[PDB]
Amino acid sequence: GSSGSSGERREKKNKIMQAKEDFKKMMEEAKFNPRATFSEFAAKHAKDSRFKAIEKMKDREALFNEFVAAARKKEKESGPSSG
Repeated sequence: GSSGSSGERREKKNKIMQAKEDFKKMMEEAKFNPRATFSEFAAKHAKDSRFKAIEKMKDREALFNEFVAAARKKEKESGPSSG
């Protein structure tokens, strides 16, 4: 089945952006395999201070789910944002 979040509550600070960046970027560099599970990935890159920034389980599962969702295949039925 599908999962994820819809409409989060950001604060009046540049904390989220910063983190999200280090996270999304940190993973992009790792170029890990989609076969692995979120749990493993988390622990694998848990020591990474930046990674620690993302505690909100939902946030991790979400950011990860999307990352792997695209990593495996790009030409798939997906279109959350137009841009």
